[PDB]
Amino acid sequence: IQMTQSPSFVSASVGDRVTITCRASQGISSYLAWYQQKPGKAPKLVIYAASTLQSGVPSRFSGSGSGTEFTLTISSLQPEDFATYYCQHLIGLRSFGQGTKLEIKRTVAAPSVFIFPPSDEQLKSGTASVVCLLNNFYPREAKVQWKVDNALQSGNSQESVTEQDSKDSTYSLSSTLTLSKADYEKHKVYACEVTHQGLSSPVTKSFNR
Amino acid sequence: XNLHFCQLRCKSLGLLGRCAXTYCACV
Amino acid sequence: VQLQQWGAGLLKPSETLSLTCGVYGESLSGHYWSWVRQPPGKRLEWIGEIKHNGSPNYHPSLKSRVTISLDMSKNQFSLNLTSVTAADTAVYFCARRSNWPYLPFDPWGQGTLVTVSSASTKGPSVFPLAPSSKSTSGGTAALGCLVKDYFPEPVTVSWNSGALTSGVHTFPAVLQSSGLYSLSSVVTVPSSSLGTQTYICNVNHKPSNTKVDKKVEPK
Amino acid sequence: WKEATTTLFCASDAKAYDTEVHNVWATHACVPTDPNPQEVKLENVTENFNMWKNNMVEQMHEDIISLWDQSLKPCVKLTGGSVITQACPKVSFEPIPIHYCAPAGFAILKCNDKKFNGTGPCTNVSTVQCTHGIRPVVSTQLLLNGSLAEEEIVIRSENFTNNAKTIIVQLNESVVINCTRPNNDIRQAHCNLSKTQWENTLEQIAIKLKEQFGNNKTIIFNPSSGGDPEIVTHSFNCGGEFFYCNSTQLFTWNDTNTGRNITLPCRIKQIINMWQEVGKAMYAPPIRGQIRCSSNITGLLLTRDGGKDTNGTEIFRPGGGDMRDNWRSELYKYKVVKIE
Ligand SMILES: *[C@@H]1O[C@H](CO)[C@@H](O)[C@H](O)[C@H]1NC(C)=O
Ligand SMILES: *[C@@H]1O[C@H](CO)[C@@H](O)[C@H](O)[C@H]1NC(C)=O
Ligand SMILES: *[C@@H]1O[C@H](CO)[C@@H](O)[C@H](O)[C@H]1NC(C)=O
Ligand SMILES: *[C@@H]1O[C@H](CO)[C@@H](O)[C@H](O)[C@H]1NC(C)=O
Ligand SMILES: *[C@@H]1O[C@H](CO)[C@@H](O)[C@H](O)[C@H]1NC(C)=O
Ligand SMILES: *[C@@H]1O[C@H](CO)[C@@H](O)[C@H](O)[C@H]1NC(C)=O
Ligand SMILES: *[C@@H]1O[C@H](CO)[C@@H](O)[C@H](O)[C@H]1NC(C)=O
Ligand SMILES: *[C@@H]1O[C@H](CO)[C@@H](O)[C@H](O)[C@H]1NC(C)=O
Repeated sequence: IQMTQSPSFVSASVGDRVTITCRASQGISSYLAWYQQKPGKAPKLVIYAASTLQSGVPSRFSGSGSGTEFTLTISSLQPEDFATYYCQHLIGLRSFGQGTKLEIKRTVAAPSVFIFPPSDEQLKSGTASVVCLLNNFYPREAKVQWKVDNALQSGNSQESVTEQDSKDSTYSLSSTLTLSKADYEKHKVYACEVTHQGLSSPVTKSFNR
Repeated sequence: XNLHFCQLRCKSLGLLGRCAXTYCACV
Repeated sequence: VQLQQWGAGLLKPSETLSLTCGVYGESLSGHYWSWVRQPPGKRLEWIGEIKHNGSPNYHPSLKSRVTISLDMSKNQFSLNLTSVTAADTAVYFCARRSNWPYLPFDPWGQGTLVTVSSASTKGPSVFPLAPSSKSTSGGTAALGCLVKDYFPEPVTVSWNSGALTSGVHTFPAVLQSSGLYSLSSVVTVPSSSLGTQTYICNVNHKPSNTKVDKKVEPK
Repeated sequence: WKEATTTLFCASDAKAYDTEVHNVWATHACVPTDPNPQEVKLENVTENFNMWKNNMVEQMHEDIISLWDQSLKPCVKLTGGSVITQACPKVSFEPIPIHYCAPAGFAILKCNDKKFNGTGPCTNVSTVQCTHGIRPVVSTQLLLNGSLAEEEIVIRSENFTNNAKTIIVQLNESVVINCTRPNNDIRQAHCNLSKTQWENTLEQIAIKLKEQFGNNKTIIFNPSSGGDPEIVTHSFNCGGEFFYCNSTQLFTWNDTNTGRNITLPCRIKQIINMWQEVGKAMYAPPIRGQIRCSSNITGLLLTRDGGKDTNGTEIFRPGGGDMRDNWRSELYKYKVVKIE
């Protein structure tokens, strides 16, 4: 049995109504619950038997469905409502949906870009890390490319992205390019190129070793 | 069950037929 | 009712995972008790569920390796998993079962991070991410700390012992090809403050009892 | 609180990992339970029951039908001129206990009377929430793996005076029966049971029979009068294989020593008349290896020859076919009511 949701990462504003769906590969009669989970913490029961609210859960929540089509609805999102929601078959293998992450919608916002050269302390060790920072941007999707002496660099670079920043609903992302000391010291120009919906065109930051 | 064929079969044993659920039984 | 969990979370392959879940505020009697795990970046997965009778109820993907049990004298229950591999890396949760006998899971334990790798515990190296006058975005400079090569997670990072909070971003750790984690923490501050204000990132990795403070100065 | 009708929640402690179909089906269709009944006696209450008019039986019947249909797939099936073919893998098959739970606002009633015949007033009534685990054994003539009568042997009928009504005999003592298709004719099988134990069983049933129909009556058991092989023989499913056992030796007895065990000759058939609906199904050949089941005979289903014409004599033959009587044999003490 398979749980299939609406294709998550959904973005919605506070005050908005939102509905996410769960589709089972075979029929199930109210053997269903919905959970809300925020990062780093355990899930909380919101609804079970498809349509029954767990006690303490606010009335703006509701759920319906039976068989293969199920629904979780929030009549009016509050800041506290933003989270990842899972559906779950309550019997059989007690399997979960893949989850629907519910993010806050806001205006497009271009990233501010900063580049940081490797420390002298770190080069002694045999590795050089170049860090490219995109601070406070929206939406979450952004493309970051590394260039050394005008050569696009191998996907060896690694990215990390924050959860939406509190208060302002933006994201931040770091990309780190790692080289050996020998490799680093044979090239001169180092650049990271950032592409994002908030830029009229791609922005480039660089320095010379 | 087929009652008619059940009846058609049992009489040939000297017997009446009736359904036992989805099965033919001779009486 | 509250569920508290304990147990060792850093394991090597072929070892046995042994976690325990204590129940406070309610008795085990007439109640189901279950374990659920959540691999990194993935969905929740049911592991198994138990009853006072003694009937053990497991998931098929874990039958020969898993044991779930009640410690009736302590109102505790436990999960055993033998011959663990890297694929068992996940946050493991315990959870009480609501009745009707409609289910399911409420309340929940706080979860235990379990990491399976052959990598040995190591404290982090901290490098500065120095601010420069190339990095003054309209009177705002950026600086940070590179926290590299530690294992396992997690680390905590603060700035100036908790006095610096605005503009702080601590990125999710990434797993390097070395089997070690790496992380950056950055902060934006006024450029004018660089010459008259100290900036130190405080980094803590309890698994190897390492606490590092690194001042970040301009160049 | 009058009897009402509504969809029920079945129950099973069935394990999720057991690849056996009953466990597999019960996990996806049923709830864990209980975790407690946990107690509900009703003081000074007398209630009329009717095991023969119980919506629970019909509903249960639908659950066991769905189970087989999902679990034991024939290669070919013919019903109403329509032909179905599908994959027909061999499966592991062994009836797990199944409970039946009433939904919200409802509650289940249990008859605890010692002599209780299945119809009429019960003086030792009690409530609960679910019936105890019933193994959904599909069989004719003999009832297997059921619940025993607490005191004496008990016989029940919708109308004892109606020869068309099935008589359900509930034993109070089990008779073990061993059925085997030996390792290495692959469709030939047999069952063994104690000859003396069975004779004693027949004797005690016969005693209860004389009590109901007249002590002047002579009691006779005779073989099936005929029909489908499924009801002429004692049939059952063992290990996914369909067994058809000659019960002539079991049902030839009169009042007016040879052999320690009774041995019944049996056959494994690929082609069967279906119990779920009118039709025939073809299954794949029997699995390899030793095939064996040890079961408790806990009851019997009998029909009685009418007559007349000479009278003074009562003739009984093995029956069954309608599996609702099988479920009734366990659900007879229960009814569902609406709380109002
Ligand atoms: C699990 O394995 C450990 C290993 O010594 C053992 O002590 C323990 O009793 C086992 N069972 C549980 C529930 O921890
Ligand atoms: C079972 O019933 C018989 C009569 O049918 C009776 O003699 C016997 O005592 C009963 N069983 C027990 C354990 O008393
Ligand atoms: C069962 O016993 C009751 C009690 O008198 C009786 O009324 C009823 O007719 C009996 N059931 C029959 C004869 O089928
Ligand atoms: C039982 O059947 C007989 C005939 O077989 C009939 O005379 C009698 O009224 C029936 N009793 C009922 C239906 O209670
Ligand atoms: C039937 O088999 C059981 C074990 O399966 C055995 O103990 C018993 O003696 C057997 N009965 C006969 C009559 O051989
Ligand atoms: C059942 O067995 C008896 C004797 O064991 C035999 O006479 C009878 O023909 C058998 N039934 C058949 C072959 O249908
Ligand atoms: C009755 O139960 C026994 C043991 O659990 C099993 O071997 C046998 O096959 C069962 N009988 C039927 C008809 O399912
Ligand atoms: C068969 O009966 C014996 C005692 O009569 C009991 O111990 C056993 O559990 C029964 N088998 C089943 C499958 O219920």
